[PDB]
Order: sequence, then C-alpha cells, then structure tokens
Amino acid sequence: QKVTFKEETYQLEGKALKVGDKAPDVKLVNGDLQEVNLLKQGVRFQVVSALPSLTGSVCLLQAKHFNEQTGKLPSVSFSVISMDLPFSQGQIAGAEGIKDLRILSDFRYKAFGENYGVLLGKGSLQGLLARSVFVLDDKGVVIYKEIVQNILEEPNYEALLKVLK
Ligand SMILES: *c1nc(C)n(CCO)c1N
Ligand code: NA
Repeated sequence: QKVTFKEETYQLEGKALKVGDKAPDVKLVNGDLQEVNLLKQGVRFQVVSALPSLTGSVCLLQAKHFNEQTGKLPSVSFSVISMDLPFSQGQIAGAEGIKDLRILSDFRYKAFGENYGVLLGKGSLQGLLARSVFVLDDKGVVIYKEIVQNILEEPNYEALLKVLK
C-alpha cells in the first residue's frame, strides 16, 4: 500500500494489519506523561485515529464533537494518536477547547506505528504516522481499517459511522 503527500510517495513501515486480525496492544504516553495500553479494557467499539501531526489538523477540529457522540453510544471509545509530544498535544487540544479526549503520543516506542503498519518511511514525513483509522472490538480484533491514500485528506466519514451502527 502506497500513501501520497504532494510530490512524495511513501512505503508504509511496520507490519500490515487486516480486518479480522488481532491488533496487538501497544504502549503509548498520555497528557499526564503516564504510559497507557491502547486497547481499553471491556469497550466493544474502539476507534483509533492516527495523524502525521495534530497541529491545525481537521481531526482536531471535529474531535470535541465526535468524542461527545461516541461517548453517549454504548461501549464506544475514541483515541487520537500522533508522534507529537503530549505537552504540544495537550496545548493544541486545550487551545481548541477539547476536554477529556484520549489523545496519545507514539513518540517513546513508535509501537503503534510499527505494529499497525502506518509508520511513514523515507521522505519529508519519515517517522510520522500515516493518516489512518481502525475500529477494534474488546478482543483487539480489527473490525474496520482505513489508511487514507492522500495523507492530507480525511478518512471516509460515512464508512466509519456505519460501523458504529
Ligand atoms: C479525528 N479523526 C477522525 C476519524 N475523527 C472523527 C471524524 O471527525 C476525528 N475527530
Ligand atoms: Na473511514
């Protein structure tokens, strides 16, 4: 699978993950510099959205709304991952008026990038995460997987919402 950024084309680094595969539980760092496991204990629908950069991203703007709608749904969690440090993530998020959003950094181990196969290879965005969304069940099996072909574009909104019906 190839991802594009203006005149650049990326080979995705890490292990390829398919619908039906058990996604591995990975270590990430939260806004309190606490190490957390990606997979929430018991939650039936786990949305995991990965961004190259939180800074001025479309996902950050709609994060507060989507987090509300998912929160009210039964057993649906919403996690946003980037290579951004937690401090920057906390201030970016805080500045947009997004409270209690599970924004997590992959900076320490690059465990999400490597295990979900979305670590961008050689190029200007090398070592950043490809724009991607996963839905995992309580068991960590991949219900839905989308990796955007154009890193600047957003995942299919329709297709994501339909999975949460
Ligand atoms: C970030 N990434 C995704 C897929 N979302 C949900 C739609 O806005 C956000 N907020
Ligand atoms: Na999608």
